[PDB]
Amino acid sequence: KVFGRCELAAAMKRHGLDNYRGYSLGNWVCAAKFESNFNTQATNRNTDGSTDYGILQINSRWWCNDGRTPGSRNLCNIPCSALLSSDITASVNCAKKIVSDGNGMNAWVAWRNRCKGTDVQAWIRGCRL
Repeated sequence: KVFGRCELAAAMKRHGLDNYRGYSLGNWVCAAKFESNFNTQATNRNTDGSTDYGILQINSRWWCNDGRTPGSRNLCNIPCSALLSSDITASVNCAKKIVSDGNGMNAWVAWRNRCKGTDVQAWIRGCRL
């Protein structure tokens, strides 16, 4: 599923991401834009053999099981396929664990490089929340 901007903002809010660990909704929408272009089915293979999955490009090295990342963990206790669903519940739950892990949203490289310190409220402007 490819979400629209305001449609994703609403879905994230419903699932309790707005202001989670102090990050406003705009940060989450911004990170989703540049990680996946709002596509729940997005996947990307890394040079180390791990794969990033879903709307927030959650990585198999630590967070989910895909059966093909040797020596990896599955700290969200889910198959990586669950992160590709049209329903974003699994991705949001895992993102909450990730952002609590110590480095905040810096865990998302695209957020650090393209969202951090910018006018992220622009991403929720005009949206009926």
